[PDB]
Amino acid sequence: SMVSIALLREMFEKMVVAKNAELIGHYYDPDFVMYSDGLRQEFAEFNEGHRKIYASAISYAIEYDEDAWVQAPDRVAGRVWITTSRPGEKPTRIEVILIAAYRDCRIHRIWETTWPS
Amino acid sequence: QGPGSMVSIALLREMFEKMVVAKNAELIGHYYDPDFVMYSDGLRQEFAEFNEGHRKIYASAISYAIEYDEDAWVQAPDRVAGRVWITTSRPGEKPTRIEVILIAAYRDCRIHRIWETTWPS
Ligand code: NA
Repeated sequence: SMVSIALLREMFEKMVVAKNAELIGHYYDPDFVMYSDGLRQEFAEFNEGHRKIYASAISYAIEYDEDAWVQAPDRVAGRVWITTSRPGEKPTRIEVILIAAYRDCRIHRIWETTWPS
Repeated sequence: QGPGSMVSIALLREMFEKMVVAKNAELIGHYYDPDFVMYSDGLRQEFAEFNEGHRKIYASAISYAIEYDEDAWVQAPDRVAGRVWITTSRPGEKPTRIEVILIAAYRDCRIHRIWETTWPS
């Protein structure tokens, strides 16, 4: 496989599912910018926002549409379902189509849209 | 690998320009395979419905404009991902701008699958 897809999947497992905010600076470049559903967020705000939510009672599960992966040098696109659970609530499933571009094996840009928003 | 396997960005752009912006329904079967399926914001649509629906809308007063995020492309053999904005206008209505992130898988230079999500929905 290509390096980018493997790193993206590792980030989703070890950072997101594990809610490990100490790995944000491991997987994401200091100049990272996220574009998501009309919002633009640079590294510092992405980092602080994820530190706060990972400290909450939420939990995450992640799965992928294997048929949708696109992989190229320093780039990957995929179709991801993120299922979020909170104590006392029904889980909610969000579909994300995302493009990730890497610099020196860290995520430098993500562009994503989600359904529902 | 055939020549078309490495030019999916160019093929997708040509489809947006000559099929969508030009509203040319005769090119639907040229750019899309008969077993094409679209997934868009949770809806699945097959070729027959995609074709008939676009034949009807292209005969209407709608117009389309396309903007590309030229920094967001991913290109691999028989595959492309990108980020575009589609703005649609109708007489007497404010234009509507939709961001689309899409993945297209090709087979023999025709689109076989699209998976996309949009903002707003
Ligand atoms: Na074009």
